[PDB]
Amino acid sequence: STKNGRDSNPKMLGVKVYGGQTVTAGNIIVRQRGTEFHAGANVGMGRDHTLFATADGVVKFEVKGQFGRRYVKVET
Amino acid sequence: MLQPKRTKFRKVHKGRNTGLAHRGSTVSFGSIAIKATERGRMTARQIEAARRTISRRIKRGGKIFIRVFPDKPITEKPLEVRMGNGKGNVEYWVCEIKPGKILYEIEGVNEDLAREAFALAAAKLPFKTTIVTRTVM
Amino acid sequence: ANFVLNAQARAEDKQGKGASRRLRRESLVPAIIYGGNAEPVAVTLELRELVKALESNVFFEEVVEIKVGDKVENVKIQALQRHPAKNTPMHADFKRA
Amino acid sequence: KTIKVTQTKSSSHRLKNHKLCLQGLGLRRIGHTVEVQDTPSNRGMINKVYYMVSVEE
Amino acid sequence: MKVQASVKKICGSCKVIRRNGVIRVICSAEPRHKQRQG
Amino acid sequence: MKTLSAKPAEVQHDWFVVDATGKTLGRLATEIARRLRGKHKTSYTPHVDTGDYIIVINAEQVQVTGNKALDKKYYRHTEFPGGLKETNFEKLVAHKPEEIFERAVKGMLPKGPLGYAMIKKMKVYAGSEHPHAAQQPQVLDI
RNA sequence: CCCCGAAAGCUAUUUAGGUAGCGCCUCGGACGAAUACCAUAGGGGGUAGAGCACUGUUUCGGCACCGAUGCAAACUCCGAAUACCUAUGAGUACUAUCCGGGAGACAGACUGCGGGUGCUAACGUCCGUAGUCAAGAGGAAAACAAUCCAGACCGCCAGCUAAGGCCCCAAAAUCAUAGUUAAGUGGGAAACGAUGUGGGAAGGCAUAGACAGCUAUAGUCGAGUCGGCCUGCGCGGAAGAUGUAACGGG
Ligand SMILES: [Zn+2]
Repeated sequence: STKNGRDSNPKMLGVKVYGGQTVTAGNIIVRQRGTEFHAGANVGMGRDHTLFATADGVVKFEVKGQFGRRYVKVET
Repeated sequence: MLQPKRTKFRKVHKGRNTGLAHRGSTVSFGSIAIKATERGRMTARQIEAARRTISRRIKRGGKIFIRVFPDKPITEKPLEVRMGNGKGNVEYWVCEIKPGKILYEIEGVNEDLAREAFALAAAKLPFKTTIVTRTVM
Repeated sequence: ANFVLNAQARAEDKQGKGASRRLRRESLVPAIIYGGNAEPVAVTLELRELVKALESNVFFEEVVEIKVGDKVENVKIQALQRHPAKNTPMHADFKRA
Repeated sequence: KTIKVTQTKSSSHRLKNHKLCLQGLGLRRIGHTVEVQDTPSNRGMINKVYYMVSVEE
Repeated sequence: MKVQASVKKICGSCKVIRRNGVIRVICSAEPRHKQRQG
Repeated sequence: MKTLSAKPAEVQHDWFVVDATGKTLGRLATEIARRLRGKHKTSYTPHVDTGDYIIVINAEQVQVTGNKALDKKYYRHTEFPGGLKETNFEKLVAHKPEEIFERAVKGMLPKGPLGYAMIKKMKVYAGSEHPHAAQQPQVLDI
């Protein structure tokens, strides 16, 4: 009899809206366990590190700053 | 009987052996070497048998460099056991061999004696081999 | 001046993976020549001549002449690629000297 | 400005997108010949199914 | 006569010959070296 | 019904004589089978025998290539247990030369009543003489 | 008689050969380009490969460190092709979507590719992905659901082709031009063994005379000879039970 045989239910993480798409305020952009992406302009961060839009516009990804963090912002 | 002193995991996936040995195909330590020309597996017992044959032939007048290490565990079922009920138990260790991989090098003996020793060792191996010498590039 | 390799121009239609495999099936060897004050040039060598030259030990420390048409280049061998299992030379690098 | 494309092999067992390329070019059966505009959009469909069409250029 | 898959010269008085498509070894000095491939 | 079948009552069988000296067995047998079946006539019909009579003389002079004279085997089975009998071309051509031709041509003719009827038109003789002078066979060099 | 035409999946179940919601089929209504294929443009990745910068593991030196050298599903300094999302656009196509009436199905199979398990066993087992069968006839495979070619509305004693073939069974070349094989190899198999034969790139010795034989290095004679490397096609290795029986036959 094996001592293995367990696993957890899937969580369905990942990028939900890609660069160049238009969003409405409140749209979820990234589901992530940790801050793989950071919130830029017009983007808010939830209690579970979810990134969402706070304004209408076009999503844009970039690499910026002195640490080389990945940012996602919304351009109005 | 070479085998890792400790391992992070006990049992590993079967995998697939494909491609050529671009790394580890150049004579580095000695002057003459034996290398494989087809792919396969090399067990620890095979490695030990070939090393013993080479050392006995050359009478330990030089140095033998072994460049293969069996770090892959292989499992088998306990026999008369049905399919299922978990993976089998580790039985022996192998090294994956790709065409071009150098197995042994010899330093400090004549080419004739080295080639005789390599011909003696090649009969102990499950794949085809060839003899190479050091070159500038 | 002691070592002379007769070569042919290797054009864009003869560059690439499939073209290189066809060249090696023709028993030819691709090579590149680069070095100060000039753009790289791609050439095609003969496997026979390359093996003959590599058999000699002074070939690796002497200025050699690669001759294509009337153009002549004075170079030294910089790198070589061999087949992992067959030891056949497959590509050559030449630095202008 | 226009090219003629003829279907030379069956499409019954091909991939879904390959069948859709044939349909989007307008070919319907083996031996059928159509005349289409010579544009990159049409050339893409032709190139994707090169192996079962013949182009009179 | 030895019948083996591998037949080879033993000494300098052995000879490798072919008769009717069969490879054999015959020795002038030692009859025990006589071989036939099979 | 515009395509007509040959009528058996209107078929004409012609008599030919063939010398087997030095010929290759199979390459002679194919032509013999063709002419026995009537494939050479414009009135050829699959269900009608339209062929010709073939007389083979000097049967024991037929040749085979390579090493087949010693290696080619002829088998038969008496239906008793263990009753497999074997011979070869060298012995059979010396003993019963007509059986070699019979086997070679039977293997190339259709297997049925019409094939049995077709093969009855081949006469094989070891010597240089045949008893069919009354039918006035014509020399056929195939 | 005519038209369309599945599924053998997901989730739950004293449930597992039952059933229910969803996925897939059909019919009616509404609504038309909102849909798809392809091109161009924008976007995230951590797989194949590779690497040793972390985590482990490995060999040889020098003094845990330094220099060389390997490995990894649960390692990553790196990192594709494809696939996926969005916008614009030509051409082609009855596409997409919404609301209702009726279902069936929830035992799958083989093959190719990426894998787990198994012995890189099984016409084995479990997933992903595509094709076929299932529910599909015809032709080629000797016969042979799942392979190759190809999708049968009906009739014709008309023609052109696909896969595959053209000496006879049996339709079509005993066709043409160059080679190779002698094993019936073709028409079953390995490590390994051998002066079998064809081709190619080098090397050694030699008509101030080479190799073999032969007489006591010299000498008779009178030209090639020797030993390896790469490569095409062959040879041995090769023993079973009803009867040739491992080209379908000749
Ligand atoms: Zn002997």
